[PDB]
Amino acid sequence: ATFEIVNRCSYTVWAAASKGDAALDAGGRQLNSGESWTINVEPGTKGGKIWARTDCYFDDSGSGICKTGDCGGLLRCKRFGRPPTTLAEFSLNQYGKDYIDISNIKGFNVPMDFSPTTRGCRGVRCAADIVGQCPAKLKAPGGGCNDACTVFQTSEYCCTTGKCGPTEYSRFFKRLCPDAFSYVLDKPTTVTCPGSSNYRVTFCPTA
Repeated sequence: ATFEIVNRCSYTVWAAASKGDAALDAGGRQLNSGESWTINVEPGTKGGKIWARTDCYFDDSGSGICKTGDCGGLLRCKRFGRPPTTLAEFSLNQYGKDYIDISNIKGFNVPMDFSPTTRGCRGVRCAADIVGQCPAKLKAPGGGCNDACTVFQTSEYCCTTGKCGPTEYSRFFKRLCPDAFSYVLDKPTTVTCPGSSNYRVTFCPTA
């Protein structure tokens, strides 16, 4: 499957793509404002994620640091990123269908649109100014708006037992972005697409 990752932000982002235990394609790349990076994701990939990282520094060997979404200091991500990270999540060719969503469960750093480039389903978007409106206690000093589980580490926010409800914090993410997961047990906003669809992830789709 092809994913075109487009940076429409006015600032540079370092895109990342991983399935948690391995990189997807090269795993990461710098995208200056307006740049597009096309990756190939193997059919059948389950639990893949794409995210943006901000304010990165990398040396000649691809080792460094990012203020949001750092994946163990690598330019080329092999693992998931450090919150806060708005996430494009996908599972491909699962009994003939693809499943996509946007999640704020690990916080939000950059606005995103995640849409198919092929026929048969709608896209999802979370483009509200969550960082600007972020509740004081969730603001991340390095940038972004943390989820409550990251900040407070309680069974209720992290849904540790699988018995949690919405919270004042999850409702904030849900109010600004109804089409994104706001907590682990949120009413799913997953979209079913035809198996083997192709996609585009756009950072800052509106600004």
